[PDB]
Amino acid sequence: DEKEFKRLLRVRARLKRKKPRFLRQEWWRYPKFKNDPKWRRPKGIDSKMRLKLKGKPRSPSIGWSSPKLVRGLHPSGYEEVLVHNVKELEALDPKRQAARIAHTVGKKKRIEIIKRAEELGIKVLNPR
Amino acid sequence: EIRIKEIKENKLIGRKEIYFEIYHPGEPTPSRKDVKGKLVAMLDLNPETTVIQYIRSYFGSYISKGYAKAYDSKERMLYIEPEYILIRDGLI
Amino acid sequence: MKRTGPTDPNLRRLIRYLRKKSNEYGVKIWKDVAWRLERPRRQRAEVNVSKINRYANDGEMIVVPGSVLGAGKLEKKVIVAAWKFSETARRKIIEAGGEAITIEELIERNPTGSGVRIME
Amino acid sequence: MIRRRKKVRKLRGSHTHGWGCKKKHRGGGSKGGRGMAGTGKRNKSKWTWTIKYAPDHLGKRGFSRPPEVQREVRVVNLKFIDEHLDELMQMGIAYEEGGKIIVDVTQFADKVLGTGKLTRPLVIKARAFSPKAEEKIKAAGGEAVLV
RNA sequence: CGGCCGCCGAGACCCCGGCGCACGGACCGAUUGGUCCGUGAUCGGGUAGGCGGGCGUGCCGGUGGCGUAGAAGCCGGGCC
RNA sequence: CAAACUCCGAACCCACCGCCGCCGUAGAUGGGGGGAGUAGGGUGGCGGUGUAAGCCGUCCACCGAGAGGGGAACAACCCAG
RNA sequence: ACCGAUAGCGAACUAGUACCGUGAGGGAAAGCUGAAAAGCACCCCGGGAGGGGGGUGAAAAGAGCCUGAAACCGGGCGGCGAUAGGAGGGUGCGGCCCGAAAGGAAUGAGCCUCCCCGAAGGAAACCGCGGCGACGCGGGAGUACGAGGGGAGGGGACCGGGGUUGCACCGUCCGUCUUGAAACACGGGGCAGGGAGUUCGCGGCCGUGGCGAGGUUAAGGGGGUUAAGCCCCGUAGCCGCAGGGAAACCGACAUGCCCGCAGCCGGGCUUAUGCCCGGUGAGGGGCGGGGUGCGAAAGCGCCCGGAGUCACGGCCGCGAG
RNA sequence: CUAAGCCGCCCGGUGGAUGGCUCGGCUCGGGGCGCCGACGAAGGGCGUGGCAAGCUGCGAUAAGCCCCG
Repeated sequence: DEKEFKRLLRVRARLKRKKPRFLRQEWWRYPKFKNDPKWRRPKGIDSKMRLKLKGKPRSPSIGWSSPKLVRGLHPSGYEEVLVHNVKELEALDPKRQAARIAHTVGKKKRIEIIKRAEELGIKVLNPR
Repeated sequence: EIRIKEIKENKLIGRKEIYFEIYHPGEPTPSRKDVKGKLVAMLDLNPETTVIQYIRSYFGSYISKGYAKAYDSKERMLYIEPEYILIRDGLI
Repeated sequence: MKRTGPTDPNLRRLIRYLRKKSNEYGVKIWKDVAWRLERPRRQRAEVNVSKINRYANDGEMIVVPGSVLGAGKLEKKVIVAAWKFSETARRKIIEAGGEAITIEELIERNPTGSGVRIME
Repeated sequence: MIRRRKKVRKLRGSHTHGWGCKKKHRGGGSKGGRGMAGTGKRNKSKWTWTIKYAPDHLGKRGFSRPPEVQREVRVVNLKFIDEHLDELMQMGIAYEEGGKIIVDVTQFADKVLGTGKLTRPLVIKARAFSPKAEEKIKAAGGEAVLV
C-alpha cells in the first residue's frame, strides 16, 4: 500500500533524525579517537556509560532499528543498486529501483551508462 | 505482482525458460500452485506442459526470484525434466 | 551446539514434501516421519531385517525414517520404504518377496498412509 | 560437512577468554599439581576425584601369565553358522557331501558356542563344543562331529 | 499535635506507532536458512560465564567485473 | 531464681493426604551428555560473644551484578526494576 | 593457500659492518626522482647559504627527489573572547557563519489559512445544592482540546545537515584488584606502526557425511602428469561382532510375558481444527529366563534379544615453553 | 575593526605512517653434489686501480698473465 509506504517512510525519517551518533566513550578527549570516530562497548567495572547513567552518551540497542518495510531504502524511497556497466544497469526495475554508478567507473563508460539509463527510464542517483 | 525479466527460447531442447520476480510486500512467499496459475493465465501457457523450476526468497526482501520452464510437449517434459520435479509439480 | 539439520538437499526436499503432503491429506504420519528424519544424524534410526521380520506381518507397509541394515533373516513379504538400504538388506528383502522402495514411492503408492507402520 | 570458526574469534574482545578472574589460568598451581599429581598417594588435592571417578588407580591386583604360553581359543556360534553358511559355501568351508550337508569349522574356529537357534540340520566338525550347542544341534537333528 | 481540601511530581501504570526475542502455523530455498500470519498481564537491566547471528583484514580454488576518459592510498563532506 | 531445671506450654516450623490456585502434550516432574564461573563478600533483622566498636553464624530482602525518581550530597533507606 | 622493509635470516644496502667491553663475548640503523638527466642555460639581489624571475618535463616528481597520514608548529578565515566554577560531556533550542555535488525540493521548501476523523486522557463561563473552610457534587459534558491519520487553498526557495557559542537542567575521567574508586589505592605527555589461546600426541563429547555385522587403511607399489596435484591397488594392523574371572578356565533370549508414547485402525461429539473411548502398538520401561565370579546352597556383582567403524569441523581435559 | 587564549576548516613547515613495487628472506616432496691439507689447508695480516676511500676480486706478473673451445 502506497499510503502505508509513505507513513513508514515518514516514521523512519523522524526516527533517524532523533537517533544520536553512537560513539566510543571519551572519543573527544584524544586525537587517536577523534580521528577515528567509531563505537565500542564500554566494559570497565566503573564505566558510567556501561552503567547507563543519565547525563552520559547512550548505547546502541535493537529498538533503534528502522521499520521492516522501508529498511535500507534510499531517502527518495527507491532501492539502490550498485552498477558497474550497461549489462548490470539494464537488469534494474525502473519502477522501484535506482542505479548508483560505482565510484571506480571511468567517464567513458559512465557516459554510456547514463545514456542507456536515460533511454530506459531508470533513475540515477549520481549522474556524473 | 509478477514481472518477467527474461524469456528465452531453446529450440535444441524445445522449451521457453522464464525468469521473473514476484513483488509481495507484507505477504508470505506465494505458493507454487498460485504462481503457476498466475503465470499460465498471463503468458498463455499450457498448464500440463510447464513446471516451476524454483522460487527463492532472499533475506529481508519482499521480491522473490522465480524460474520456470514451459516445454513444447509432454514427450519433451518426460524426456528432460526428472522424476522428483515431476512429482513435486504434480504433472505425472 | 545448534542442530544444523540434514545437509543433503534431497533429504531436505523430502522433508518439505512430507510436511506438504501431510497438510494436503490431513494425516499425521508424514509429519511424524519428517521430524523423525530431522532428528540429529548421530541418533538417526537404524533398523535390521531381523526386527522387520519379528514385528511385521505378510503384505504390510513399513516405513523406516533412516537406514535399513541386513543383519539377520527375513521371511515375510513386506513393502519396506526407507531413506537408505544396505545392499544385503535390499537383496534379502527382494529374495523374501517384498519391495525395497523410497519414501517418495511409498507416498505415491499410498498417499493417505493408511496401514503403514513406522519402525525405528 | 559443517565447518565452524574457532571460539577465539568470538573471544577476541572478551579480555579474559572465559577464564574468570585475571588471576586464574597461571600454571601448575592453578591445576593443583602437574599431570596425575595429587591423586592420593602423598598429595590429596584430587583425592575426592580419585575415590569417585578413578577407582583402583592406586594399588596392585592379580598377576598375568606371559604371552608366550597364552593360547587363543577361537569361538563361533550356531547363530553365526546358520546366518553365514552361504558365505561358508562361497569360501568352501562347508559343502554338501551326498545327502547331509557338512561344515568344517576347523578353518576358523576351535570351539563352537551355543548362542542362538539352528533350524535346518547340518553336521559340523569341530574340536571343542558346548553342552548347549550339543543339545540344540541334536534337537534340530544335525550332528556334531568331535574332530 | 489531632484532621481535612486542592495541586505538583518518574523510564512506574494506561494508549498509539516501530524493533527484536520465545513458542506455534502456512508458504517457499540445491549446506546452518528466507517471507508472512497468531500468542506474549504471565518476553526486553546485568558482572563471572554459556549459546546464536552478523561486521572487518591478508592469501588460495572458482564465478562476475572495474581501471591512464585515472587503481590502491590519503583529506573534507552526503546517504544507508 | 535458672543457657547447661521442667508438673505445663504458644506463635511457628516440618512430614504426609484431599481440595482451591498456578505450571504442563507449544512437553512440566524426571533422566543423559557438553562447557563453565564461584572457595575474601557487604548492608540490613535475629542469636552467641564483647564496655563498645567489632568478631562469629543465621534470614535472602537490597548493593555486589541494577537504570530512572527522592532522602543536600549516600552501596545498603523510600518509590521503582 | 609463507613475509613484503618495525615484516622476512641479525644483515634486500660498502652486515656479522659501524660501534661496546681488558677479556671471554655482545652487536645496530640504513630500499624507491623521472619514459628520458631532459639534473634548471640566462637576468636581478645577497659576503655566502640561498631568494625572486625565466626554462625542462604529461606531471617538480628538484636530487633535503613515488604517495606524504597522525602528533606538533606558523599564518589566513568562521565563532567565542578581560564579573565568572567544574572530569571539559548529555537533552532541547536560540545568536553568528558555511551550505555546488553526493540528501529532499519549482512535478514545489520553510511558511500562512481552512475543513474531516481521532486512542489513553480531558477543562471552563453559567445555572442548582452540600460544607464554618480550603472546596465538593448534578447539568454543561465525555463538550472545547487531544498523539497521530487525511484533504483543500495561498506563496515561491529553502529545509535536512555542519563549525562555534549562549541559556535552562543534569553529569565527580579511563583501565584494574577490591565488600566498597572521583579517591590522599595502582597503571594513565601526545601520535604512528608492532603486540598475546598456537602445534602435536592421547582421551571425552557434540554437528554432518560415507559404508554397515562389518568399518577402515598404514608403510609401500603401479598408471599418468611440467609438477608433490589426479586414478587404481595395498588386510599388515586397529576397533566391533561375548561376556565373567587374579588365574586355570568356563561360556549366554535371532523375543516367553506385562505396561505403554508417537503412528495406524473402529466408534461418539465437535462447522472445522480438536477432544474422548476401545484395539494394535516400532522405539521406551518392567518381569521371566540364561553365561560367568564368589558360595554347601539360596542369593548378589557384571554381562546377554546384532550397531559399529571411518572422515571433516568444533568444545574441553592431560603433557609438552 | 578587543590583547592573550580556546575549538573547527584551509594553506605551509616538521615528521615519515599508509599504499604500490622487490635482484632479498623463510619453508619444502623430488633430483643433483658432497671432503681440503707438509706438492703447505682453512682462517687472518699487509699490499694491489691514472684519478681509489669501503665492499668485491687478485698477490710485487697483484679488479690481473698464457693456451684450445
